[PDB]
Order: sequence, then C-alpha cells, then structure tokens
Amino acid sequence: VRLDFSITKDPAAEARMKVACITEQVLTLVNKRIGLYRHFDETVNRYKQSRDISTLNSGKKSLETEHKALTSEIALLQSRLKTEGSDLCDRVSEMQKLDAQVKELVLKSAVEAERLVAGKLKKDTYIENEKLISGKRQ
Amino acid sequence: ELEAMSRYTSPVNPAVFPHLTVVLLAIGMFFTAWFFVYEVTSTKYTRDIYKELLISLVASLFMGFGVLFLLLWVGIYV
Ligand SMILES: CCCCCCCCCCCCCC(=O)O[C@H](COC(=O)CCCCCCCCCC[C@@H](C)CCCCCCCCCCCC(=O)O[C@H](COC(=O)CCCCCCCCCC)COP(=O)(O)OCC[N+](C)(C)C)COP(=O)(O)OCC[N+](C)(C)C
Ligand SMILES: CCCCCCCCCCCCCC(=O)O[C@H](COC(=O)CCCCCCCCCC)COP(=O)(O)OCC[N+](C)(C)C
Ligand SMILES: CCCCCCCCCCCCCC(=O)O[C@H](COC(=O)CCCCCCCCCC)COP(=O)(O)OCC[N+](C)(C)C
Ligand SMILES: [Mg+2]
Repeated sequence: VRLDFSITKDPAAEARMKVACITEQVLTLVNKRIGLYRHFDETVNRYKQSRDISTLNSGKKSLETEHKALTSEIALLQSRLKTEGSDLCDRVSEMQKLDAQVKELVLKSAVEAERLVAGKLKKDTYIENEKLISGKRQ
Repeated sequence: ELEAMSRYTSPVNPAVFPHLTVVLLAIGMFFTAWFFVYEVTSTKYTRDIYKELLISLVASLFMGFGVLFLLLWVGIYV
C-alpha cells in the first residue's frame, strides 16, 4: 500500500482525496469540540462555576473555532471543491450557539434563580442545532 | 540416578488447551480484521505507520499463539 506504479497521474481524482482527508479532520475536530463544550458545561456548572473554568473553556472553544476557521479557509482556497459556504455557515452558527449556551449556563449558575427547564430547553435546542449540523455535514 | 528425578508434568494442564485456543484465536482474528479494514478505508493522506505497525504486531502475536494451541489441540503435539 506504498507503491504507486502509475504513469499518468490524474489530479482530478487526487483533488477528491485531498478533500476527503480534510473533511475527516474537520468532522473529528467539530465532534470533539462539541463533546468538550458539553462536558465542560456539565461538569463545571452544576451549582457553582465562578466564571473561571467557564472562561477557560470559552477561550479553548474560541481557539478551536479559530483553528477550524483556518482549516476551512485552507480547504476553500487550496482545494478544488467549494467546501466553504456550508462549512462557514455551520461554523458561524455553531460558534454563536456555543457562545450563547455558555453565556446562558454561566448566567443561570451564578444568579438568584436556578434555571432547570430553561437549561433543559437550551440543551435540547443545542442538540437540535447539532442534529441539523450533522445532517448538513454529511 | 533415577530415584531423585521428578515426574515431568506438562507446563499447561491439557484441559486448558481448548479454552486457551478459542480466546487467543478470537482476539487475534479481531485485530487482524481491524488491520485489513484500516487498509481499505484509509486514504494516502490518512495513514499512520506506527498505528499500523502496532496493530499488526499485536494481531501477529495473538494469532501465532492461538494457532499453536489449536495445532496442538488436534493432537499433533508439535
Ligand atoms: C463463528 C465464530 C468462530 C470462532 C472461531 C474460534 C476458533 C475455533 C477453532 C476451531 C475449533 C475446532 C474444534 C476441534 O478441533 O475438535 C477436535 C476434532 O479435531 C478435528 O478433526 C477438527 C479439525 C478442524 C480444524 C480446522 C481449523 C481451521 C480454522 C480456520 C479458520 C476460520 C474460522 C476463518 C477463515 C477465514 C477465511 C478467509 C476468507 C478470505 C476472504 C476473501 C476476501 C474477499 C475480498 O476480496 O473482499 C474485498 C475486500 O478486500 C479485503 O480487504 C479483504 C482482505 C481479507 C484477507 C483476509 C482477512 C480475513 C479476516 C476475517 C476476520 C471486497 O472487494 P471490493 O472492495 O468490493 O472491490 C472494489 C474495489 N474498488 C473498485 C476500488 C472499489 C476435537 O477432537 P479431540 O477428540 O479432542 O482430539 C484430541 C485427542 N488428543 C489428540 C488430544 C488425544
Ligand atoms: C513475464 C514477465 C513479462 C515482462 C513484461 C515487461 C513489461 C515492460 C515494461 C513496460 C512499462 C510498464 C508500464 C506500467 O507498469 O504500467 C503499470 C501497469 O503495468 C502494465 O500495464 C503492464 C506491465 C507488465 C509487467 C509485469 C512485471 C511486474 C513486475 C513487478 C515486480 C501501471 O499503469 P497505470 O496506467 O499507471 O495504472 C494506474 C490506473 N489508475 C487508474 C489507478 C491510475
Ligand atoms: C497451511 C495453512 C497455510 C496458511 C496460508 C495463509 C494465507 C495468507 C492469506 C494472504 C492474504 C492476501 C492479502 C490480500 O488479500 O491483499 C489485499 C487484496 O485483497 C483483494 O483485493 C482480494 C484478494 C483476496 C484473496 C484471498 C485468498 C487467500 C487464500 C490463501 C489460502 C490488499 O488489497 P488493498 O491493498 O488493501 O487494496 C486497497 C487499495 N486502496 C488504495 C483502495 C487502499
Ligand atoms: Mg518440542
């Protein structure tokens, strides 16, 4: 599986390969980021958060979103397939939804009122947006 | 002499040869399957040589031992 032995190399068939590699990388990164955000929000916002670990998680999520944006720009400019419009839309929507959910969780865990039904609705909306993103991400 | 020598009992109780043959094969076979799957799905830009070496070595070891115990289980007693 290391010997090519090919004479006429088709770049059209290699473009598809260098697209598949990238989309696998991006799917892994996005799934891992969603899992990390959910795990941090569930393990740091039970009853006391103090907006310190939540701030570190938000910084890590912003760095992950920046790396994903760089990879999306790379796959848009370099490769032949578009892989940008849907990718950029999903990345912006997911970043905004993650920031809004983190802000709602950090406000509900550090206020007089304890939001349980609101937190359940926020988690359900996050899961619905994630399902739509997984249907859009193929 | 011959009086101060112990009887030579086998190192592995023969009744344990069948139990040891299936398990060692199964695990082995499993890993083997994994390797082959990995070689068909992964493209050129998504192949790690260390992961392949590791999984292949584990499969080879477990499979060698399982094959030995099976070959000895049928009664060849190599
Ligand atoms: C079901 C679960 C089984 C669990 C297994 C446990 C093992 C137990 C051992 C058996 C116990 C026996 C009991 C016994 O011995 O009783 C004795 C009596 O003695 C006897 O007489 C009996 C002796 C019998 C011993 C026989 C042992 C033999 C065991 C061999 C094992 C088996 C199970 C499996 C064999 C695998 C066969 C391989 C098949 C090849 C597959 C072909 C691949 C097809 C293909 O090309 O697909 C392609 C994809 O390509 C690939 O990647 C495939 C590569 C695969 C290569 C190998 C991988 C195999 C892994 C499988 C897991 C598809 O092509 P496409 O992709 O579509 O092409 C398109 C390409 N393009 C165009 C690019 C798209 C008791 O007697 P007793 O009285 O006790 O005697 C003892 C007396 N004393 C002597 C002791 C005195
Ligand atoms: C009994 C001995 C007979 C000796 C035969 C002498 C051969 C003369 C050498 C001429 C040069 C051959 C060119 C050649 O090798 O082409 C090989 C495919 O190869 C062939 O098409 C025919 C070559 C047959 C030679 C077999 C010897 C192989 C020994 C390797 C260890 C690949 O062709 P490609 O067109 O690149 O196939 C790739 C197809 N893709 C879609 C995947 C891209
Ligand atoms: C006394 C006991 C003796 C024990 C004998 C041991 C038998 C050893 C078995 C050898 C196994 C052959 C290995 C083999 O099948 O090669 C396969 C290619 O796979 C195929 O395409 C079909 C080949 C299937 C043939 C299997 C029959 C082997 C029977 C031997 C007894 C590799 O194909 P790949 O390289 O993975 O093709 C993928 C290419 N991509 C670019 C898409 C990744
Ligand atoms: Mg011997």
